[PDB]
Amino acid sequence: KEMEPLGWIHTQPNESPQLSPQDVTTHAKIMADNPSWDGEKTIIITCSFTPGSCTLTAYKLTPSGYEWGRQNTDKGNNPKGYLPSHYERVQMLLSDRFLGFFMVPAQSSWN
Amino acid sequence: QDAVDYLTWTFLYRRMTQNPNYYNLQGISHRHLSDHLSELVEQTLSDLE
Amino acid sequence: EAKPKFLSKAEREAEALKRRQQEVEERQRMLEEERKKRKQFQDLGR
Repeated sequence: KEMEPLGWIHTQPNESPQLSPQDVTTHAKIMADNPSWDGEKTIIITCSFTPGSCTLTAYKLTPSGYEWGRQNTDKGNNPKGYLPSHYERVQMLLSDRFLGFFMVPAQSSWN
Repeated sequence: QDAVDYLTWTFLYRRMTQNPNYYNLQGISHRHLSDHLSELVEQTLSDLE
Repeated sequence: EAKPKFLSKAEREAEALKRRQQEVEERQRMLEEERKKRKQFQDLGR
């Protein structure tokens, strides 16, 4: 309750140079369903397992992408109306100066 | 009030401004310090009565 | 200020009630501001 939601972070089997239609539609659906998810502060962090490394990239959803995701219903890899103008890259960096923590379900596990 | 003034002399009162959490305190602010002193003195007086 | 005054329990609890009312008022105000910002984003994207 003292922190403001900032989005979600998810893994990727291999690096890609763009935000996927699946990720954008999921983000838009979550934002539409939940009012607390402001579209200007939330982001998507993609961790891609590149050869012997993890590459992290941050993406932000523009209003056009928000509308397209909230309206879309196709879960295929190449839905209609998805354009590179729907998302933009936001600056993200690491830090050794403070520590964050985790929160897992009570009765069960996560996976 | 004179009880609180009397407490303002004890070494305890000095440490309730540098190490408050030791004494169940939640802040070095004047409000917090006065409230804790009042609670402690009231509790002791009630028990004595 | 410097000298710590004594406060009765009734006064202390009244002050605590006033403080909690203040913070809930400020929470409602911030929620309304968030609603305004969300409307601005929605009608900018719309």
